[PDB]
Amino acid sequence: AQYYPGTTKVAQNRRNFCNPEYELEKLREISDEDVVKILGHRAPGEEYPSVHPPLEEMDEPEDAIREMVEPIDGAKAGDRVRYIQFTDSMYFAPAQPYVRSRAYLCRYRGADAGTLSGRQIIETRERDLEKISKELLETEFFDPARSGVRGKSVHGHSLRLDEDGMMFDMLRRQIYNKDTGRVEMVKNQIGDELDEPVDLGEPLDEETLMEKTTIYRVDGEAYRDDVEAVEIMQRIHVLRSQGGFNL
Amino acid sequence: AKFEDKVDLYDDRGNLVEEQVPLEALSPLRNPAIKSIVQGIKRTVAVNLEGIENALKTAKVGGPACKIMGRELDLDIVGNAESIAAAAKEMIQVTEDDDTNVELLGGGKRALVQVPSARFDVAAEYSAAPLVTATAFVQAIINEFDVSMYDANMVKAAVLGRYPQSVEYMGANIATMLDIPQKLEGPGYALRNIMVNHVVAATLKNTLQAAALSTILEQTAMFEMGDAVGAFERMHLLGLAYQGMNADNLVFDLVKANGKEGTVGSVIADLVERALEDGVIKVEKELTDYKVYGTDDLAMWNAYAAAGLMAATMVNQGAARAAQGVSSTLLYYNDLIEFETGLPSVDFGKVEGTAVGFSFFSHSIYGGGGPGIFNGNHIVTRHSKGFAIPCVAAAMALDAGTQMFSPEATSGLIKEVFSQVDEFREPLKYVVEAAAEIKNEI
Amino acid sequence: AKFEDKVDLYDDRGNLVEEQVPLEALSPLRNPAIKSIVQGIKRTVAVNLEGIENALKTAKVGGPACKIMGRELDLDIVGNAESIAAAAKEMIQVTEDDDTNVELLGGGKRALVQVPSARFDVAAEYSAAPLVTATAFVQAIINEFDVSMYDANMVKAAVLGRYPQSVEYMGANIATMLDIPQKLEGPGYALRNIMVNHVVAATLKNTLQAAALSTILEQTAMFEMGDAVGAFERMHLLGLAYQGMNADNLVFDLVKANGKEGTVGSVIADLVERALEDGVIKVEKELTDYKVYGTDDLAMWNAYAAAGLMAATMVNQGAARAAQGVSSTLLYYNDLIEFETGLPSVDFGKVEGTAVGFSFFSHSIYGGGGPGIFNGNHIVTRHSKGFAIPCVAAAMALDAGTQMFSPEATSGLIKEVFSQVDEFREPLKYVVEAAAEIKNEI
Amino acid sequence: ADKLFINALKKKFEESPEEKKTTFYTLGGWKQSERKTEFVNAGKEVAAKRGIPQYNPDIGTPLGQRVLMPYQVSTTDTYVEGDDLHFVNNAAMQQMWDDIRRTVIVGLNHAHAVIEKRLGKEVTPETITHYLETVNHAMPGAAVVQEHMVETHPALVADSYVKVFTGNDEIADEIDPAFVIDINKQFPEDQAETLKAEVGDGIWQVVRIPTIVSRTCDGATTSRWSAMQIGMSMISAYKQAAGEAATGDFAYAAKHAEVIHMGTYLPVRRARGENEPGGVPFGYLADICQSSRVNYEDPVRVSLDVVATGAMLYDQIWLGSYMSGGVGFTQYATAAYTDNILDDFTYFGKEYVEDKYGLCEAPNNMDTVLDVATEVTFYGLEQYEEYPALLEDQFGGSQRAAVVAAAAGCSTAFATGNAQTGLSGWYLSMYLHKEQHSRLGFYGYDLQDQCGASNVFSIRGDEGLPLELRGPNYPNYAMNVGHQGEYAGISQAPHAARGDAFVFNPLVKIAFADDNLVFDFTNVRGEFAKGALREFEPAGERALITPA
Ligand code: F43
Ligand SMILES: C[C@@H](OP(=O)(O)O)[C@H](NC(=O)CCCCCCS)C(=O)O
Ligand SMILES: C[C@@H](OP(=O)(O)O)[C@H](NC(=O)CCCCCCS)C(=O)O
Ligand SMILES: O=S(=O)(O)CCS
Ligand SMILES: [Cl-]
Ligand SMILES: [Cl-]
Ligand SMILES: [Mg+2]
Ligand SMILES: [Mg+2]
Ligand SMILES: [Mg+2]
Ligand SMILES: [Mg+2]
Ligand SMILES: [Mg+2]
Ligand SMILES: [Mg+2]
Ligand SMILES: [Mg+2]
Ligand SMILES: [Mg+2]
Ligand SMILES: [Mg+2]
Ligand SMILES: [Mg+2]
Ligand SMILES: [Mg+2]
Ligand SMILES: [Mg+2]
Ligand SMILES: [Mg+2]
Ligand code: NA
Ligand code: NA
Ligand code: NA
Ligand code: NA
Ligand code: NA
Ligand code: NA
Ligand code: NA
Repeated sequence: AQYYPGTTKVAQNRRNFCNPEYELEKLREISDEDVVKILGHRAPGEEYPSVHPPLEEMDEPEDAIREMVEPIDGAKAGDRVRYIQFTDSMYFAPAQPYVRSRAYLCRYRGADAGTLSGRQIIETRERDLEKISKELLETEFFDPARSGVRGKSVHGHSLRLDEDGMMFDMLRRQIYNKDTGRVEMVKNQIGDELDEPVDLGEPLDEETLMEKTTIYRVDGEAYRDDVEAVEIMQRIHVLRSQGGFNL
Repeated sequence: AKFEDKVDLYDDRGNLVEEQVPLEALSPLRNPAIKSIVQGIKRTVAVNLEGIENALKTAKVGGPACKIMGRELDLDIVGNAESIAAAAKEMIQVTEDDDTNVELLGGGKRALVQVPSARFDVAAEYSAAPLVTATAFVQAIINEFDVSMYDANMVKAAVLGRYPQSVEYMGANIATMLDIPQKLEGPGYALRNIMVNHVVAATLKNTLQAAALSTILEQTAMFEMGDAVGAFERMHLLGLAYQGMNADNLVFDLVKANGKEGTVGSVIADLVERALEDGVIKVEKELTDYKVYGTDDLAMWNAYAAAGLMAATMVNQGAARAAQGVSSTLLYYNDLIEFETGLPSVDFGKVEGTAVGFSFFSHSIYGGGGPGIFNGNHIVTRHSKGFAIPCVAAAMALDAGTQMFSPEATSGLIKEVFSQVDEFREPLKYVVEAAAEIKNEI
Repeated sequence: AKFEDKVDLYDDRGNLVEEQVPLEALSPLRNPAIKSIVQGIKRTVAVNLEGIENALKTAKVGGPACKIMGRELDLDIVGNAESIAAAAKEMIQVTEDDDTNVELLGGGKRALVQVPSARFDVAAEYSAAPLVTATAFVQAIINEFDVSMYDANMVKAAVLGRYPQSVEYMGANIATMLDIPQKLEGPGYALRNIMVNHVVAATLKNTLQAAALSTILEQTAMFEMGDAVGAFERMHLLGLAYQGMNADNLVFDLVKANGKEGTVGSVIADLVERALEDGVIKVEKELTDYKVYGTDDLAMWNAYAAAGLMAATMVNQGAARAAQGVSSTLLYYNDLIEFETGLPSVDFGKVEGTAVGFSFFSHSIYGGGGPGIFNGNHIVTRHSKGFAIPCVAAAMALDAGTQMFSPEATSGLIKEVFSQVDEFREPLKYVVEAAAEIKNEI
Repeated sequence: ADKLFINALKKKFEESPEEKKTTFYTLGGWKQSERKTEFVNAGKEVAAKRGIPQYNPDIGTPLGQRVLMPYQVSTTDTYVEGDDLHFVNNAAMQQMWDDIRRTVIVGLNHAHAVIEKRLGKEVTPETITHYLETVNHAMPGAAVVQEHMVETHPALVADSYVKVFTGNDEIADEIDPAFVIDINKQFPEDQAETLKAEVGDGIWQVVRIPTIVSRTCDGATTSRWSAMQIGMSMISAYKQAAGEAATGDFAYAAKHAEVIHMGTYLPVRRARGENEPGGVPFGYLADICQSSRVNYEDPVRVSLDVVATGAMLYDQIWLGSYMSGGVGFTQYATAAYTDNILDDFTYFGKEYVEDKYGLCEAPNNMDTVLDVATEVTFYGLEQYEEYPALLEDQFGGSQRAAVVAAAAGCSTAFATGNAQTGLSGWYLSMYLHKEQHSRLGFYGYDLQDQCGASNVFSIRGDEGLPLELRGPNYPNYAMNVGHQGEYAGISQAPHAARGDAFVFNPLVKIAFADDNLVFDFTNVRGEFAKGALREFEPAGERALITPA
């Protein structure tokens, strides 16, 4: 697959996020328990709640599509569908809203992805969500200063940074320590205080943010200068326009 | 035939049925099984005799939580269902042994009614079905128990509800797949105002059958609306064939190849490869490490892309066994395929746009609901001209129980009655058989 | 053989055509000419090519007083009408041998269009007629002149108006006898939403043909609504026969006997005498110098009384050559006959009630208008189940020019196109002939 | 020199607008705001009076971790907190809607024909003036024929009246000028000539029913109320029987044959009668706005006054209350009429067009769309990138999408003189913006945006329509914020650049050229400011009939 046109670093980064053969750079290690804590859907050690019986216990209709499409493990078990939601600063966060949804539907099975300006969400069966969430938090999808895990009160993608280079958070879920240079998650994604905070690593430096970002800006790489990417968007506009008129 | 195209027809198990059938053998205008399905849905009514009985015995008539103290009537309707149904059939039929059907179900608790075709041949629309059925049953119940002039108005309220004070049959104990003509978003929309859950109920959650029924209804409405006339007719017919009827086994084969481990993205890659292999698209221009594809047949590209869209829904929502992400598949299949190819997505962006609003109105406070409550007449999902709703039906058929407003919740009476009709339950079978029968008349 | 009744059928000059016709040979469910008339009304559209051309040249599109400066397009549409109409027909038709009709009128200024029956056989309702016609003509105009992509939207606005921003085709230059399904007062009402002026236009002001067309439409709607099912079927059939089809020459003979010098009251006296002579009514009781009449056949009494009502309208409004008093005749014929006899008036008081409101809403500030703007779907005149509106059509046929909102004012496009259709213009002839042809199949 | 939005950004924040960092969390939350403090205090008072908790700052999340900003009303020097621009809190905005809702236009042409032809009586400028005296007594709710009638209190209904207009100057001059909308006074000479020629010898009434009635009732009341009192005044002034067959002709004329509603009725899912916001087409909204007759040498000002009119009505009142409700959609709309932001972007585009093509001189084609809409989109997006204060101001992607595309689409229409290529430019802007920032609006923002390119030039039944004829009931447009008012602006744009007197309906244009309206349609943004300052006096209040 070729994914996306363009000859900038932004364009190549957009292609790399979508390409399942591109190995996402892992930047930090997070424990399984700490992912569960950040998610906030169940306590560590708590059994997964169910919304319906295991598929093996139900009489499914005779259906070639069911036979050919392997359910994800959390579907087999009857897990709830739960979410993880991220906000990405327009000041050079590595991932950005449509990049995430495009990449999620290339990389992950059984995924409900939603894109908005200030928030981007994936919903899937709980156990599978945990595994995806680990990758979303450990890799270059996430910077702890320029990205935030937020299930509500998402404001900040478009705001000025604070003095430490941290994005605004109305609920201050991610705290930078000036003495240590590291960020800790002190609340889960919906804003309830954690027992014990989760280390999220150091923020990426400016040069690394610029290498990794998928937003076009005048002070990085401008979209208007990525003429091959612009050309394709204009092509799509023209072809859609002509098609609606006559085919 | 107006068009040169031929398609190979397959069944819901991916087996070849008939080779090289003219495309127009699948047209709503020509295919006798599509005609039977449409005329059948116009004329079929589900009657809830148990519901009528309970309404009367409690005086709970005329809408949610309504009751008229002192008006109770203790009538053994279900115990006398055979007599009442026979009496109603005498009034519903035009002549003896015509195509009127009245069939009891559930030990007399329900009845399937099919009002004779002759009534619709001299009608403007389809409301004769509920109205003729309702009055026949009202009259049959009054006559069975010799209900007095003073009390008979309660029987009317128990059957048809608060009509005509309400515009709708509010609180009625009869149901149809269609809804009243006043609720159309535009002229020509009646076959669109059929809930997704009703289609999934009638087809017993068989994914391919649900997708077929939905596509037949949607694309048939596109003829009634005038959308499939002139310049656009072939696009509509190719979409019916490839997205809804598994033409050339393309949907089925894309699911087969991507079902074990695939994603929306892997289905896109396979569809683009197949479109190239078949000569539907070709490289037009090379940019830097990027090929720009072109086509000399946009309607056929659209049909191939639409098959892929159905397959991507079946792979993504099938893997979850959860319907909600259909809104996301309908959006990102289209968004991703445009940037993959440089060609327009399904319905020239209108599926993508439908999916943006559908996503919003299935994940927000403002309206909408779960996938199953949508339909082609819904303001959220009317915009694509038949290429979005059939995927929603496939997704709902695949849901293993994640929805509150499921077909079990919204569509039980429809399920019990409408699933009895073979052409409603297994439309892919009958439409394919009819297309093969008429293939040399086209 | 559901009913034993037979009637003698006459023409519009009072000559016997067929004796001893079973009543059910005139039923909308059985009579092939009623079927043809209803299917014809569903499928026929008037196209104002001159209007489209003038709207385009001036950019006056989208409703009263509307104009878009800078959007004018000067196209020789009327001058190229034959080519445009032929191109439209190719899109409208299903096959070359079907029942599509496209006929130019007025030197190309107008077209008669009858969309093929096969489209309606797979439609829920009737809006395929305007919508298929409109898009075929839009596309044919665009193709005739190679109108650009940038300008073609003006052609669409000139043909179909402000739709879909407006629910109706606001400002359209096409017309039908039927109106959009959203405007129905109730399910089953579509054949009632046909303006009286449109019926009088189509029948060229022939009084008995106008009465017949109106009665056929109104009584056919009564079947669609379920009103003519079970207990009330014979009453509706007898009303169609005696009020609208001049059965037994009763309307005609009452008119003949009262036309030179008669009044509503003299018509009543003759009808009561005739009902007594025929054994429809008989003296039940004697009060003080006053005979109370009874009957063993209320439906037949109602049919006799309805024939009298029609004749009273023709005598009273015919003598004035002025339609406004039809509201008064419909009221006081019924009020007077109840106090003359002791029996209920036509439709058991529902004609009288309709007439009270119709009189008010044709002589007051609050709404309504002249007689010609009413119809069976109008809130004022929906109440009688087919027994009032045919009299209004007779009265407007007899009007010599007293009305501001005449058929010339409201229905000129309808007049030019729909009066060309023999079965719309002279329906009595065709229904009588078809009844005779099927008399031995009943 | 400075971009037009710089003064507003300097008022909002301590930092220069270019600065990238700021301080949060130490502003006191809601306590930083005079208005939120007013609300906290009022909530305590309300809850105590009624015995039910109400407004409480401690419920949910704590507002004011960032600066709670003032907004400049564009083209004014008025700065207010955004709560003063909520329609509930702004009497000017409520009166703007009431003045539209309570208006209908009703011909006298059919009526005069009934009098002459059916009654056999004369119509002259003297009989018309007599009729107009009569209807100005009757229209507010007072009697002319029957004994023992009870009537509305004149002071409660002081805002209801009837005026007339006609293209015939000599006839207009013969009717008492109290009753006439004088086209030659209200419009500049070339516009007056166009409007008079459109009306010709037609005579039209502009009827305004009482605001108190419109508020008690609905928009579908307006044409009924109008017709009743027209009917009574025709009886009185022309000596009919008071209720004869001819009376019905006047009814049908006034209610159906010669009425112009402001809005058409809506389908069942969003059921509403006439004269509700969703029925008002974009071209009518542009014509209701009176900027065209006062600001005609500045097409940007005309177009953006239309956008202000429509963003408030369509997003705040219509989508944000009739179709939803609650806190609603104030700032989705204020983005289009505050801080001089849309103004900067649209002036840029106008200048680009003027210099490259000349207004109205570009080819009406896709090449022009691609050129102008792309250039203007890139300019607007660059401003958010160069001025971090601008980005924090218009913090929601939807707001930014609407503002940038409105400039792009208006500028394209300035070039082509055609609204349909302006609309194409709006959709192209969306696509470019989405790819540039990898985001656009809210979850459902681009439903119409993705259907958009294909539906601009479609001719299909429920797809094809000139933009002027579209409105909030065009299917793709029926649900979502950040489009409708902007489309009214794009409808206005080519007409403003051309110097046309109206966009879609000349009768509607003349009907709002009336100094007896309560709201001043010549200066919509000024009026919004007046209402924000609690300085606007609406009609419809009940003070006279309630205790002191
Ligand atoms: C709960 C939802 C989902 C839903 O259906 N509607 C919400 C909430 C709703 C509520 C919020 C009121 C409250 O806080 O109680 C109201 C005011 C509608 C109402 N019920 O009155 C609203 N949104 Ni929302 N909503 C808005 C917006 C937005 C932007 C905010 C992005 C940001 O970075 O701050 C995002 C969508 C996006 O990302 O593009 C958004 C989301 C959401 N919007 C998320 C909550 C986001 C969060 O958790 O913080 N709105 C805007 O982008 C600007 C205008 C603004 C609206 C109020 C106004 O117009 O003044 C408001 C309009
Ligand atoms: C979708 C539909 O809701 P339902 O699905 O019918 O509940 C519709 N609401 C809306 O379109 C809401 C529009 C305003 C709020 C969202 C603005 S982006 C309505 O209430 O008629
Ligand atoms: C008849 C109808 O008017 P139209 O014939 O449609 O103009 C209808 N009015 C009314 O029913 C008026 C009722 C109130 C005044 C009379 C009270 S007796 C209405 O406006 O919809
Ligand atoms: O978050 S959502 O886009 O659903 C609503 C925005 S107000
Ligand atoms: Cl084609
Ligand atoms: Cl009988
Ligand atoms: Mg690990
Ligand atoms: Mg730890
Ligand atoms: Mg593959
Ligand atoms: Mg069976
Ligand atoms: Mg010529
Ligand atoms: Mg022929
Ligand atoms: Mg061309
Ligand atoms: Mg006599
Ligand atoms: Mg400073
Ligand atoms: Mg600083
Ligand atoms: Mg005169
Ligand atoms: Mg004055
Ligand atoms: Mg004076
Ligand atoms: Na049968
Ligand atoms: Na053959
Ligand atoms: Na400052
Ligand atoms: Na700078
Ligand atoms: Na709070
Ligand atoms: Na609704
Ligand atoms: Na007071």
